[PDB]
Amino acid sequence: EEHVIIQAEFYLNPDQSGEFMFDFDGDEIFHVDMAKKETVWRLEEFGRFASFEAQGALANIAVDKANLEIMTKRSNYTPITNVPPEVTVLTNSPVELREPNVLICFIDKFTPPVVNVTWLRNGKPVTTGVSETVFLPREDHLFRKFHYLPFLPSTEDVYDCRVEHWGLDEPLLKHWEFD
Amino acid sequence: GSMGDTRPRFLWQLKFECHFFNGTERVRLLERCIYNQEESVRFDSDVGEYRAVTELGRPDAEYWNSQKDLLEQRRAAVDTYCRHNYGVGESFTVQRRVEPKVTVYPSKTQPLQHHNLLVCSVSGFYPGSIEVRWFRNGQEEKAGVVSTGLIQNGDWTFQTLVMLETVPRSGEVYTCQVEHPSVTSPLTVEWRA
Amino acid sequence: PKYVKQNTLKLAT
Repeated sequence: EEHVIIQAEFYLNPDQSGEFMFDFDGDEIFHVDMAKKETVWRLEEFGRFASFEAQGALANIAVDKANLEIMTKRSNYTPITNVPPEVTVLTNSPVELREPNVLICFIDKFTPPVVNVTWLRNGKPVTTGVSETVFLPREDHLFRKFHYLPFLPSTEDVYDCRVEHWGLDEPLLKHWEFD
Repeated sequence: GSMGDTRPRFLWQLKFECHFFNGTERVRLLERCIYNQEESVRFDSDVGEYRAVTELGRPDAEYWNSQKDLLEQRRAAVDTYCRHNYGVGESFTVQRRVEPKVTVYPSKTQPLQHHNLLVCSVSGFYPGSIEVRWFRNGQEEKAGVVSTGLIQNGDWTFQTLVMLETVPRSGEVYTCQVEHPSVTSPLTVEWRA
Repeated sequence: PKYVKQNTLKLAT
């Protein structure tokens, strides 16, 4: 059969934002948290099966940062062209009243890898128990990202994922309601 | 504009791609340097040296190809990197199999009188390869089937949904049937008219 | 079992 493993890294200025991750067939195996300098496994059990020395990622990122500065000057300071994302909202499975589920906001096909995502419940920001992935790679060198919100379904609650990005004139709002 | 701080941005990405065919019988390493959205230089193990992709990458290909120890390490990386990492993760990636959860229900929208729009939801499964089909009695249905296609959830699971417009009649049974590598017999969930 | 990374090279100057 066919499989692909990708080691994907990036550095972005002026944000001073770096990223280092491994991908298997489009799913993240791990990334390195740059602030904590530690390997973060996408599913917790992976860290009991395998290891990765996070200092190696940090060494790579320092070289990436130096090389970005070289390329910025070599290109006569040509900046990136913003490409706005496409956004989809779905749930993890068919929703049943009062049975816990998860809302997924899928942000796709964008660059640079900076994006602001807010969950709104009845128009108000919700942060209870949200989580998110890092920026995942695409073959066209754009990025993907997922944001998650656990929730207790109700006929009285409505939800929106609000996405902001330098390539969008207005925020994107994608809606979900119990059917 | 939907967010502030509109200063110009400059992005540098590196991708080291290990491509595997028939287990590790054939392996191809492809290293790519990308500035903003444009790949500038690459190392392809089937070629064996760095090549510029755009004009911006020419100085790097020339410099790196002049370093013999570098080229030797890169040419051996299909073994020391690709095949090594394949082995590290094989038991929980290549061998990962998670069975789909399959449920059938009538859509809340019934857009056509005398008809019943049925939904087959298939969720939580891995890997992505799957077939989801509707049957009427013993016959596979191929008119009026709509598939949402394969959705990757970002957490090592997938889902999909397949809908069927039906005109139910007495003695008809509708079955959602799922083929997936996690099971050796198809999963089936029936709706009885 | 340890993942190994490929090292990033310095660009030409």
